[PDB]
Amino acid sequence: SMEQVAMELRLTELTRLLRSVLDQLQDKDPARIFAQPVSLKEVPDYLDHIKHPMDFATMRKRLEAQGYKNLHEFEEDFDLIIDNCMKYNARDTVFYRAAVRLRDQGGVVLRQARREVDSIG
Repeated sequence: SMEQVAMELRLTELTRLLRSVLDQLQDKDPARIFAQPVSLKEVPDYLDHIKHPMDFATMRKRLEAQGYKNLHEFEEDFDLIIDNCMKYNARDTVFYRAAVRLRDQGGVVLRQARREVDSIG
């Protein structure tokens, strides 16, 4: 149906805008602390602590399969990256501090993305 097409075009356009959001969030992580999954070979206990691991590579796979239906879904995954790191790592660590900075800087970006998603539809 043409209706099914039109819905697909909207998903595609949301995917475009989410890719640009994702690029801009990832630039706020020049250290690449959140670029890849935590390795279960190097933190064998990770899954006893963290139930839903997340990282920018995993978000990017989902994005390219058009797996985010709305901005809320995408934000949930971004928040997992931050929130998981702030639980596993202590306050005095380069990891926790990197998550706080990514959260603060990412807030700015997400605030305008929400306006753009509402604005364009």
